[PDB]
Amino acid sequence: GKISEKTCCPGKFDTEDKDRLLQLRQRSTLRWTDKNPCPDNAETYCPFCELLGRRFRIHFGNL
RNA sequence: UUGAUGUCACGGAACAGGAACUUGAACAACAUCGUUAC
Repeated sequence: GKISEKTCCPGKFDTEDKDRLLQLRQRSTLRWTDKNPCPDNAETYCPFCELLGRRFRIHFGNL
């Protein structure tokens, strides 16, 4: 859990509503550095949460 | 022609059963072709 010099938070993989989300995970997410992804209204984030997306941060277009 | 905080589809052998088989001495003798004459 060390990209270049910063640590990485375990990320959040649990929403509240389930009307969207055509499918859910059944995979047993890989674990490292037991901590908490606490801040929901933050100002800085762990690089994994900058890859997740918490208008768009990183946008993937169609191929 | 997708929408985002959540995709084990490399998560799944086009697989499993059905005799190209059955019947047959490489052997042998009587003709062929039509009209002539009162």
